[PDB]
This record gives sequence, C-alpha cells and structure tokens, in this order.
Amino acid sequence: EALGMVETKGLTAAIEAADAMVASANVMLVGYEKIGHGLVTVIVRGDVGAVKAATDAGAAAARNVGEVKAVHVIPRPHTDVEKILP
Amino acid sequence: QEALGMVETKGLTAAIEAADAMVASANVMLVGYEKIGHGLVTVIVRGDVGAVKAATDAGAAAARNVGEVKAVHVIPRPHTDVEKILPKGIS
Amino acid sequence: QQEALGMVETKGLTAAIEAADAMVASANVMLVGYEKIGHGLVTVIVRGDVGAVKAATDAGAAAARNVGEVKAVHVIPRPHTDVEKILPKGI
Amino acid sequence: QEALGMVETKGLTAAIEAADAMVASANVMLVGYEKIGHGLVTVIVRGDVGAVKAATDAGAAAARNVGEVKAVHVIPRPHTDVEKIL
Amino acid sequence: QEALGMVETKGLTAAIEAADAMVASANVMLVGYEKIGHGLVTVIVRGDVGAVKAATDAGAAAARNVGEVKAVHVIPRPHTDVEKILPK
Amino acid sequence: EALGMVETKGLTAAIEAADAMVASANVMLVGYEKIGHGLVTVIVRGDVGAVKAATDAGAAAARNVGEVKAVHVIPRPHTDVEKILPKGIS
Ligand SMILES: [K+]
Repeated sequence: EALGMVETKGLTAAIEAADAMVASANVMLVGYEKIGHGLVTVIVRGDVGAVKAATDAGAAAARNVGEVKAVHVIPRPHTDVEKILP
Repeated sequence: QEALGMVETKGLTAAIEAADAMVASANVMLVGYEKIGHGLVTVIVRGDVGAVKAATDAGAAAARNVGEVKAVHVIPRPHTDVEKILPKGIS
Repeated sequence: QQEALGMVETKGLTAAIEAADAMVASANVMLVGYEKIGHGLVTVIVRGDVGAVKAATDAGAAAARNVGEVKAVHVIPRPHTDVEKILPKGI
Repeated sequence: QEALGMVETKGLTAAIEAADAMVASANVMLVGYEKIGHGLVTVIVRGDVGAVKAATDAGAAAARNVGEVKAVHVIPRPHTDVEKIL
Repeated sequence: QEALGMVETKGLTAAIEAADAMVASANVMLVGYEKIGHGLVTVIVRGDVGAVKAATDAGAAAARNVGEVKAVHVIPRPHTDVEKILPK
Repeated sequence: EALGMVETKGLTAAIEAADAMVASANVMLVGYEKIGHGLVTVIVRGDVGAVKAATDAGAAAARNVGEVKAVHVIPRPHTDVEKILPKGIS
C-alpha cells in the first residue's frame, strides 16, 4: 500500500484535507501528527492511484482554508517507515 | 454525521471568546480546543449543520475583536465518523 | 450578580503570576487557573461578578505590564449554569 | 504567607545557573522550574521576603552571565490563590 | 564500526521521506523520530559507517525535494552502547 | 558532582554534543531537555575536570553541526544535582 501526506499550516486546513481525502472509499485515514509551528500532517494509505488522487484533493481543499506546506506520495514505503507512523 | 465548526485563532484568549459566542449563539456542543504551536489555538464544535454554521459565524465575529482569527470553516457532513475525522485527545 | 470570566494573556510566566496575584487581591474574584499554549504564551483565568472581574483584569494587566509583556486582556460575561464549561480541560 | 521569588530566563542553562545561585543561601527553598515555550524557563523560590529578594537578585546576576534574563520579580505577600499555579 | 545517522527537517512530510529513502538506499535500521517543537523533526538510523553515510546522503537528497532540511549528520560510534546517547 | 550543559538550536547538534561529551571525558549523560524555540539542552555530570573538558568538546563539536546558544559548567552545585535539575530529565 502507498502512503500519502498532506501537511498544512493550521489544524482547520488539516481537518478539511482529511475529510476530502477519506471521502473516497478505498482511502484509509492513518491519522494526524502535530510537530509545532502550526504544522499538522494528515496521513493516509491505499492503492497508489487512490492515494495520488486523494492527496491532490486534500491539498486542493486545504489550500482554500489555510496554507499547504507539503504534499507527497510514497507509492511503495520501505517497511521500517511504519514505526514512525501513528 | 453531525457538522463540525472550527475557529482558529492566534492566542488562547481569542479562542475562548470564540467558544463562548459559538455555544451561546446556537445548539452546538463544544468538542474542545487544540493547540498546534506558533501560538495557534483551534476551537471545535459539533451539531446540526444550521446551528454549526450560525455558531461558527458568531465565533469568528466575536474573536476578531479580541485577537487574530486565522481560519474559519464548517464541514457540513463529515465523510468518516465525526470521532474518526477528529484528532485524538480533543474531546 | 451575573458571573464573568476574566483573562489576562502574557508572553512570559512571571508576568502571568503577577497578573494572577493582582487579580485575586480583591476578595471578589476567584482564580480559575493558568493555561499554556507554547510560544511563551500563558493565560490566567479568573471568575466572579462582572464588575469585579472587569476591575480585577484591569488591575492584573496593569501589574503584569510592569513585569513583562501583556498580549491580551478580556472579560466574558457568562450564563448562570456551567460558567466554566467553555474552558479548556486542565485549568 | 511566604514570599515568592521568580527569575525567568531565555534558556534552560541560564535558569539552572540562576537556580543554583538562589539555593546557595540556606533559608531559600527552590519550588521548581516551569517551561512555557519560546525558550523561556522560570525558576521559583520561596522564603522570607528579605531572603527571597537577595536570592532573586543573585539568581538574576548569575543567570545574565550565561544567557538572557527575561524577568525578575518578588511578591512579598502572595495571595493564597496563587499557590494553585505554582 | 557502528554509526548513528540523522536527518533533521522543518516539516514532518520531509522527515518521513528522509526516513523512507534512508532505509531504502542502504543497510541501515530506522531507530525512530524525535520532535522538539517549532516544526523540527529528527529521523535517526543505525548501521555500519559506510551504510549510514550512504543512507543519510540519500535521505537528505530526497527530503530536500519535499520540504526543508535543517541538518544532516553522521556519528561514528563505539562498539558497545551505540544508542546510549539518544534521547528516551 | 559537577554539572555540564550545552544548549543548541536543533536536536542534531545536541546529539553530536552529547557524543563528543561522553567520548572526550569521564562524564555521564543526564538527559536532554526541550524548552521551545527549537532549543535543546544537553546535560552531563561528572568530576569538574571531566565536565569542563566534556562541555568544551561538546560545544566545539556541536558548532560544526548547528548553532550553540549556551555552554556552561557548574563545578559545585549547592544543593545535590538531583535537587537543582528539572523533574524528568534523568
Ligand atoms: K486538482
């Protein structure tokens, strides 16, 4: 499964990002992470294509509410990565 | 399936003012506050969409007289469960 | 005889402690507690009759300003039941 | 009852130096440290008004050679609600 | 000889990309991530010095295409207790 | 026992300081403390001579990785080191 991230400045934009992403059935919300400086990351998993479309939609929705700081898809995460994940 | 309303401010004082106006202005329940650093605080309420829209408008308007409002937003119908789309530890 | 919440928000803890002590000096106001949101921002919260809370928060802000930086000062008149209900969990 | 003294520094290293200088005289009690972010750390002591005045003078004097002093303050007669934030 | 490798970013997405690139590019183990606030995130790996050097270079390069890298560093370490210096 | 401190902007510089500190002298790592603004304080303990040598080395090493904000040695803490240290570091 692929990993998708949308990172915003502001939690309100992050929640909007999350809601837009989980709107399609084959995308799973992994969780939120806060790292300070107002930066909040929403993490999802699913088929690569679904995650690409999802993160694009999440960034698109979020940018109307607040600031998008990063948008990224990892099609094939290496397995150790699952330890830093929520 | 209940709507979510959010007001995000710089500073806690403006957030508490938002919260007070939000729950005073409509039939909404205060979900909680979240702090995300850089002095930013998000106030979250839930209820029927009409109440949440009215509450959030009220919250944003009141807060601006107290501090800086950074974001204002309503999600009328969350796709996932309301407890699912929210960050842990808020309620 | 309607209750109010009064807030003084400072950058720096010493100024907040000074605000709290100055506010509770009048036998008419109760200290609810302090809240931290990071970035050096500290909010001191009191409750009591509205008039008392206005005078208290004025006095608290004035005292705090001689010690450090005040970022916000605000009074919220509140409903009879559940006056502290809008407050963040942990104060 | 007892006086309250505070030395607030930018940096933990300076607060610890402040703390060590304050507890050097025997009738001064270290209440503790508080962190509020932005690098700000407050050292809080208690004792007789005079001991606390001399203690906070000394703590600030020591701290300022290590980092920046942001606040130095004595409350000779704290109202007894204040013991809640401490 | 054992070594600790670190990539420190402003932003989490860049850190996750660094972590993934590091364990993909060399024979290193992900120890974990640390947050210190202010948006600063440190990803830490472990392995032999050569591998860690390759991993952190690759991790830093990948992270820079996603967000901001603040520091990249390799610490060669003693035989025993290599992780002892790490935060809890 | 003496206390040594190196305070940096960034965790990477702090961990580098910690490594140089323990490698350069007979000092024990007490822990790390984060105080906001990206600031991290690394604290060690040992005899004054070791702590002095360690903190100098730690500061020098950290400066190659990031910015050092404070470097300080307390040869003789008045109260035992456990009393002046913040709760949660050790
Ligand atoms: K699009």
